[PDB]
Amino acid sequence: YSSVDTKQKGGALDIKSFAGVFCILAAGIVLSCFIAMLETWWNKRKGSR
Amino acid sequence: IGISALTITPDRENVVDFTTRYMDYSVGVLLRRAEKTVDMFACLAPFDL
Repeated sequence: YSSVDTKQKGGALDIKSFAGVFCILAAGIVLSCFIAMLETWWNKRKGSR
Repeated sequence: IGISALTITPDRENVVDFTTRYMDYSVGVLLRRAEKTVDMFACLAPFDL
């Protein structure tokens, strides 16, 4: 008979429902770190810095 | 004679003889008039701690 196991009752947001936004920041951290790493590696090979 | 807030029930009808009922029973609810005030911390309610 349960039409939906709502579990929501107070109407708050939670980590499970929000973390899709945290994935955007985590992707930003990843890409910016990899840019820094690749610049710092290419500083072995540019000839100027 | 018995007279009080006494309900006709068959188990009692095995130890007393009731007259015809003079009043109809029911189950009721008593409630205080409902509050409307907004929670002092509704300002933080949108997110869980």
